[PDB]
Amino acid sequence: MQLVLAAKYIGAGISTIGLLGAGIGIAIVFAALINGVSRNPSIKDTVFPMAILGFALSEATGLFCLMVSFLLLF
Amino acid sequence: MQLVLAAKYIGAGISTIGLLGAGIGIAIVFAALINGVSRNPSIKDTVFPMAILGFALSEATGLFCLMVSFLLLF
Amino acid sequence: MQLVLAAKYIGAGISTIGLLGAGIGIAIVFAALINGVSRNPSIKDTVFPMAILGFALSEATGLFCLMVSFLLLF
Amino acid sequence: MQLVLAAKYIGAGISTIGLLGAGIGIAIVFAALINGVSRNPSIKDTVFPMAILGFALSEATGLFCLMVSFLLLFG
Amino acid sequence: MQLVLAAKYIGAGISTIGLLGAGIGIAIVFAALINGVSRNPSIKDTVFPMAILGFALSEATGLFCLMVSFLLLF
Amino acid sequence: MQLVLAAKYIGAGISTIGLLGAGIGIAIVFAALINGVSRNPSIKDTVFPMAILGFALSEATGLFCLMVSFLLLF
Amino acid sequence: MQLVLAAKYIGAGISTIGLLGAGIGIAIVFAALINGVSRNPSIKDTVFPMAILGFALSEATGLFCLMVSFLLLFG
Amino acid sequence: MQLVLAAKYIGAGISTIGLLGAGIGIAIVFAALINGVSRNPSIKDTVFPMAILGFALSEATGLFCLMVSFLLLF
Amino acid sequence: MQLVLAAKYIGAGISTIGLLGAGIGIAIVFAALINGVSRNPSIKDTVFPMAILGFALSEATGLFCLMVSFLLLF
Amino acid sequence: MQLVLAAKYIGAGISTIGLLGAGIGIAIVFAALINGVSRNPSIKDTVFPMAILGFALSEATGLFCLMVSFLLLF
Amino acid sequence: NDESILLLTFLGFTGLVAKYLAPAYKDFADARMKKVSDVLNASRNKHVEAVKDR
Amino acid sequence: FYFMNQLTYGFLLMITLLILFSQFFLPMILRLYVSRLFISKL
Amino acid sequence: PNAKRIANVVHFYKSLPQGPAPAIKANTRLARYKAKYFDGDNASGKPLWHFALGIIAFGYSMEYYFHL
Amino acid sequence: MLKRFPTPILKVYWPFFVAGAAVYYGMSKAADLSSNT
Amino acid sequence: LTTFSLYTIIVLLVITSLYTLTNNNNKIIGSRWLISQEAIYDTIMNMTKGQIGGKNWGLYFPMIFTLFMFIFIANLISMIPYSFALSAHLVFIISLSIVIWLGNTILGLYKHGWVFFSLFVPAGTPLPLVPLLVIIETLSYFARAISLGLRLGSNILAGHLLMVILAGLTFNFMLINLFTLVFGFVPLAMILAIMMLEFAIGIIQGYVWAILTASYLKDAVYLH
Amino acid sequence: ESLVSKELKDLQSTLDNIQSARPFDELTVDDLTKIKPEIDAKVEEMVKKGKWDVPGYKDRFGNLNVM
Repeated sequence: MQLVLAAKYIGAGISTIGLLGAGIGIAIVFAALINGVSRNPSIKDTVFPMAILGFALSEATGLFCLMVSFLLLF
Repeated sequence: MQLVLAAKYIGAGISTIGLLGAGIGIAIVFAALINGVSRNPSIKDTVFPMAILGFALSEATGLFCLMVSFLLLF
Repeated sequence: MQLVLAAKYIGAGISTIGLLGAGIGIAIVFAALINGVSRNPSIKDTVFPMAILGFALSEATGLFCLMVSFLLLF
Repeated sequence: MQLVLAAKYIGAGISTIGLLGAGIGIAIVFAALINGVSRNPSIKDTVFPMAILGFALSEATGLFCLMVSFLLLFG
Repeated sequence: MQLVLAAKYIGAGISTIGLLGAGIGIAIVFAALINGVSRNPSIKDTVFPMAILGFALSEATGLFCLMVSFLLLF
Repeated sequence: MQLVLAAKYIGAGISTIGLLGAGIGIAIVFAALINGVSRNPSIKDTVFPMAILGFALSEATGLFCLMVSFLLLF
Repeated sequence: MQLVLAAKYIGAGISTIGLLGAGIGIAIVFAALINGVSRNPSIKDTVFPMAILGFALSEATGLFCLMVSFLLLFG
Repeated sequence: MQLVLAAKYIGAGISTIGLLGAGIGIAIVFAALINGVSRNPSIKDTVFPMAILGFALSEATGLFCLMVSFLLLF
Repeated sequence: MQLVLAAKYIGAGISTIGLLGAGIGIAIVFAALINGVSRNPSIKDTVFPMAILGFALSEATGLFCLMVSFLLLF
Repeated sequence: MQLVLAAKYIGAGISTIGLLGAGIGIAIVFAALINGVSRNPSIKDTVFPMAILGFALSEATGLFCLMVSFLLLF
Repeated sequence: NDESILLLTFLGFTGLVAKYLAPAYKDFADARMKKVSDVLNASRNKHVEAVKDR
Repeated sequence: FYFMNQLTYGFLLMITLLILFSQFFLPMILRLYVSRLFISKL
Repeated sequence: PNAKRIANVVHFYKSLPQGPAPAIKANTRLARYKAKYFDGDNASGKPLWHFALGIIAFGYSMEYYFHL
Repeated sequence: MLKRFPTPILKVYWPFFVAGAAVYYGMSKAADLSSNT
Repeated sequence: LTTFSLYTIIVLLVITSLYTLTNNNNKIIGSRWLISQEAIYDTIMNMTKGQIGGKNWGLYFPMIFTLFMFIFIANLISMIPYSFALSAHLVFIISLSIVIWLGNTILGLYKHGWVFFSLFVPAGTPLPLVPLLVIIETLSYFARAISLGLRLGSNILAGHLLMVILAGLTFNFMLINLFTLVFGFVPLAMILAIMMLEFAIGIIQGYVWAILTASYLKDAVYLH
Repeated sequence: ESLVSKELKDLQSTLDNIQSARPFDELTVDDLTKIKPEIDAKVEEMVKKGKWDVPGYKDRFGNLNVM
């Protein structure tokens, strides 16, 4: 019983890197966003809310990752 | 059998890194969408449903991932 | 004696990442699907059956992965 | 003898996530297939068979993964 | 008893590596930054604020990762 | 001795995810084949062994990893 | 308390490889830097600062990662 | 000593999967081979004898991990 | 006392494999050097100091990984 | 004990998958060399040296890896 | 038996071989045979037509 | 154990196919090559 | 000039008219198998299948020698 | 039946005959030195 | 009597059964059985014509033929179910690989003396890393040897083990209750497409053997 | 003038067989080497040199290979 909280701690340790994908995901949105704009410069109004839409509910996976990490931390 | 809930906890821990794939992929969907409208601005209303369809059903894989994490968590 | 179902649970946890690519790979198909219609909007309804073919069969593997996880759960 | 089957269960656990490769694989196959038919209309019916060759020619590699996870789970 | 702190140690060890993603992610934005200025030099003020935006709010997820690491540490 | 066949079995499990290499690999052999026959339809026979050779090199490297499984499985 | 410096050592070991993020990281910046100067010759001194900026507080991943290890080495 | 052979067994299991490098590498070499020969058609026997060289040099270092899989094990 | 250096050994083992990202890093820098100076051969002395500059201060960071390995070995 | 030699074997197992990135990276060095000189043949004598500059010292760094296994394994 | 199952798969497989490949191989050999016989007849036809020239 | 038996018959058949193919079966087909050539070339 | 015409009249002098020496009747207890199976009309693949039939027996027979 | 053609292999493929006999002899030493395990 | 001795008897009588009974008494028209050997001759001919590409190229052309057909035939014999596999032994195939690799080293040493070790630099490098490459791919120098046979032996062994294990899998899954035959046909068609793959993993791996050792003859024989 | 008195009846009698004596789909290299030893002479000296390449073959007869 003095190990199940220790196992919660180490399971919170390797619940961490599910947002690893978030770390290498939402970022490339901006990569394509620059290729969205530096190719065709008159399109900022079309794609910048489109890119924040693509950002938010792709980061949401990293949110889900670390919130299961927090509730397995506690 | 005080070990089995600890094992549930670590097994739920490394069941949350199966969304690394979702956390990359559902961002590359809108990345290629942004690369799609910036090559042809006239087709915006046809690429948006396709992107959001493959996006949503895509996110459903990471949702299956953390619902496996939930029903393993309890 | 109690190590068996505890190990069942951690084995389902470390098999969860079977659909890891599932989240990605799939996003690549629809990626090219958008990049099949930005450069050529005239051919969409011919290649969208091919794309739902790839998406469906393309995900049939992650389906195999989490049904392995489910029959490992039961 | 109660240690061996629990390790068999975790072994079929770790011997599942090799079809990660197949799930990425047939996906990027169809990605280039759509890039083949998209830039070239009249190539489809020629290279779609080859791609379905390229669709199940490697897909079974990932199957090898879960057949380990069929046998080591069961046998 | 004298085991949960060692569990905290190794759990902070395994939780560290999610900043791989941020360690990748901001880089691709800078890559796209130099793929914006090189093939369209007269764009900078529309893309470089947008690039440092993407930099900050994709680096923040990896910062959440290693702050989870140190809060689990101490 | 009752420990070691179980250790063989989990060693065979962690040995199985090297055919990840072939699964990602032979795909882009076929992908380069299709992107190369697309922009040049009359080189296909001339590039068909050049493709399938590489197929039979990467496929076979997948068949390295699981034979290390099998002489650990037996 | 005899297990614990050992666990600190392997905890340093698993927390070493996040500097994987450095070894890819700044390199792909340099990837584009060469495609920033080969594709456009007279723009080096405009974009080489951005690249070295894209060097410096990128390589932070690596730094932040292994100083974790150092604060598991002494602390 | 009824455990060190279990350890060399799972050491073979974890040192199986360095061939992920080879299973990616020779395939992407031949991928660039196909996408180079279909671009420039009359260079087949000028880049093909070093495509096989790059195959050999990616097999060279995808096989120190296989000889670690052998000489550890036997 | 007969366990701390065992953890040193497997800790050197896990702390080996961060040079995997250092490998690719250096590999590419020169890959973009090829696909830059090939299509543009006049820029070579303009690039190749900077380029090998862009080599050096990457690799050494990967060297950080194995120097960690030596400080975990002696 | 006999645990330290067993831990040596599993350490030599994990410590060999760091040349993974090296085997990927030198392959994309030859990949860029193909797509550079199958664009522009006359530059081969100029870049096939430099590429195989950039090949080799992008590999021995990764082939530090097994050397760190080597002194561990013996 | 275990190996008569591989015999079952092999019977169906060689049946599919005689379904798909062997008629295509047969008519491929037919095409090559017609080509070789036609050019060999045409060479001797031009040869015997050359003798009338003298 | 029995590495010698398979190695013995396998090397005998490797030498057999070397000498056999070389002196017999490749030039019996190159006969047909040069036959069709010196009929058509005339 | 000379050489083609004289090579032709050497080539067309001894060559036999009606495709002579037909050899449509010969036997050595195995060539009848060949003439039914491998000559200019049938050339069917099934004899290799029939040859495979032998191995269909043979390993089975060796199974009949080994385990059964 | 078939016309025997003297095509050269004896003074042509000597290192592979030598290598076959050398692996034969070295493997005979290996199986007469190491086969007692 | 040895089973593998009789398997080599099977090999040689198959090879005698590819030209003699193929011969419709020296008909030049080249019948259906002879077009196959025609095609194999042609497609190895146009392979090694371009690979080594020298004035002395055909001397080894029977060898590059006799290394192929031995592997072309013996890896189509154990496609028969009731048989035992020929190239399954890493002993025998690695033996043949060490034979061919040692033959290449001896041919290259006999042909090019002291400076034969200058194969081991592909092209120009800067000076302070010259010795690097030499030891860089030293495993390939001898790692090449074990790999050339180990590839084909691993393919053969794991494929026949795949066919035996999955035939036993479809056997052992179907001694339980009679509903198991209902939609249990997808493993049967899976093993059937595995046999479709198995003709490929014989023939194309033999072609791999041919092209890799033809590359190795270009390595040893010619000075680049 | 007496040159043509045999040369004219020669080639008409030669074409008299050539329209009537052609076993072209049933020819045999036995009879060929029996009348033309130049075939096996060139084959034998060819392999003794080692010119396995048969020049001038592919342009009128298809190579029929895999690639």
